[PDB]
Amino acid sequence: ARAFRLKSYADGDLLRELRQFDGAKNASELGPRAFVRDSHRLDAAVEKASKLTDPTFHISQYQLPHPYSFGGGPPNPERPLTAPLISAINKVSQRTRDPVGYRKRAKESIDLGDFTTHDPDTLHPRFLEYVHERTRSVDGPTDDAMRAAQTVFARLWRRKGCKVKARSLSDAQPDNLLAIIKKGSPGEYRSLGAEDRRDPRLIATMSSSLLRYASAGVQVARGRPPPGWVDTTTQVTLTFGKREPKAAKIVDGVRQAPVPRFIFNLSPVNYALASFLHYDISHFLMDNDPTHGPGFGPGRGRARKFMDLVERAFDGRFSTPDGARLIMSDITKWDANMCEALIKYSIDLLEDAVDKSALSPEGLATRGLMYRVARRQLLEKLVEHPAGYFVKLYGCMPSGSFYTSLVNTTGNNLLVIGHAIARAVEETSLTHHGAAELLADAVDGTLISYGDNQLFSEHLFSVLGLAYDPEKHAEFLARFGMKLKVDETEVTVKLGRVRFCSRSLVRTPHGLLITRSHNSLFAKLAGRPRHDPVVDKLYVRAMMVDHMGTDPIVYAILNEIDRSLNVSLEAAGLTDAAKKVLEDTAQSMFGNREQDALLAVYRALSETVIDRRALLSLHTPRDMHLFTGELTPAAQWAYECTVEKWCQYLHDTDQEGVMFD
Repeated sequence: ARAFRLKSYADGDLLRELRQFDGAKNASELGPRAFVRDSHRLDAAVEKASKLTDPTFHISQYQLPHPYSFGGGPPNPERPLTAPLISAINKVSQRTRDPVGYRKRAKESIDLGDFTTHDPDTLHPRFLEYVHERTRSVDGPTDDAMRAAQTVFARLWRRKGCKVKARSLSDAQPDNLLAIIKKGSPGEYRSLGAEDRRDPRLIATMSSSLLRYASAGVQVARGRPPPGWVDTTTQVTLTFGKREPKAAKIVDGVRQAPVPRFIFNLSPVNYALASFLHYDISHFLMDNDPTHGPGFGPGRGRARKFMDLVERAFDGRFSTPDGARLIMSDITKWDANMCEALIKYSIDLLEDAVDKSALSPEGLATRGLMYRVARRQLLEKLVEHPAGYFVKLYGCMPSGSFYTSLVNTTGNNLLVIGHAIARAVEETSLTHHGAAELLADAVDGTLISYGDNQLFSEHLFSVLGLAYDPEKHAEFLARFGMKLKVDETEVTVKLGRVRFCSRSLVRTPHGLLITRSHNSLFAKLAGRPRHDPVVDKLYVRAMMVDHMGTDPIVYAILNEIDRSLNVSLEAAGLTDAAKKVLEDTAQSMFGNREQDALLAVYRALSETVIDRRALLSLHTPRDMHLFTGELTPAAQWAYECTVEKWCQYLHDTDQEGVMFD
């Protein structure tokens, strides 16, 4: 495809120039669920950016003769699991403490549970959240505290033994590339006939798109100019809108169906540039950085960093020993309001961690050009809006980039260390260096973020002689274009309201135990659409694994649903829907969606019954077999726990907060 330039420059002129191109098909699609172009999906967003002095979004002057976008539509109306769910709730609820209150609280989740799918006609209103004012930089004192915070994490990573080195171009040959690549969507190369990132023909294109930087770098070390493409090469991103269970909202008396969350599909060429540069720093933070959420998993010991934080702040008690509180930041539309200012701090910090020091003059120069492009493509993306036309987007962080967890996590962490350095400087006699020194000792074990998901102990602000102010905190993130909902930012001292990534922790007599709200289940089961009754049986069993049989109410409920689906999971076929269920469970429990993990999960779920003892064996730390034989002393306590002793215990220990919300 060769692009053509349009006449105008203003978004309102460019909009009207686009109506003449409407009705075009994707051309890789026949039927009614195909894609058509509709410039009117832009109307709302163009209008919103008229009133902005620096909008995040511009219509691109270059357009293609056919869209690349895919069509689609709504999902199965049928919700075959909520019938057994309400029935089984009725049976189990009787055994709880308040059986009519349990039923009331469940109907809220069950009645508001839906499912979202890719459909460009449902998707375009989501893009309006990404249309706001840009924030290319911040003011004096903010930048001071922010760079002060980068040196907090500079020190943390070195103390946690960062020894990360830049790869050589050796590792860009096809077979060495295969190492750092992971099974994903092949982007705009799905039109040449590909379906994964690990196609042997794609791995070629990726390997070329990395070596091409060598010529340039050689040039740049002869004091010559690099090629022009180093400053221009832009790749096309595609938009999607994810298939996930998402909840309806009852705004003003109507059941507003859920607006699909936004997905990007970065060219595998961008994926290789990111992987080559920042894979080794990601998988270092994953393994050794107490504040790096990503890689978090509910079971098999993959929740170490969540529990460390909590067992440091609670020292065996059900409420903190000091007054010191826990903070759980609710930031609205993180992915849409991730600005340029913060993306810059986060990815620059991540590139520092890499040791360039073993690099040739040509090699240094070459990595320099790779990083220049990667940084640029991180700050300004060429996206095909679900109208079918191309759009310039200046810096957001939607899911589907290699960087989405890496950069959003590093960003939320810099925000709170940055906010706290900025308070310390203005409110006490601490210097910038003075505060950054105290926090580098403090933050090991008192902060953890997984994108917008954030949990930290007030001990952070204590070693500065301050108390956490959710009001001064929202002001700081105001400086970056982020809205901290002070009403929903949970501050507490009660173990039962401490929550990271939807998971709670309940102190049993012999140890801590991970768990999940009852809402989440009842809304996911209420939203699951009709699949082959086998794949739906697998779903219930994937849920059962998710909850690691901690709650005997949840196990009782799920066991009923499971039994009500009278099919045989034995020798079930790897349909595509069944492989989806296995892949997800193998990501949360193993970390890899690899074969020998998919098999471990397949063998586990395709047994005649899944008993609570097995599920509780997910608690006991590992590192194939999903389940083991040994229960932790705390798991074994929960095994001997009935629905009635559970409801008693949570009531006596003031831990009923783990059951709802």
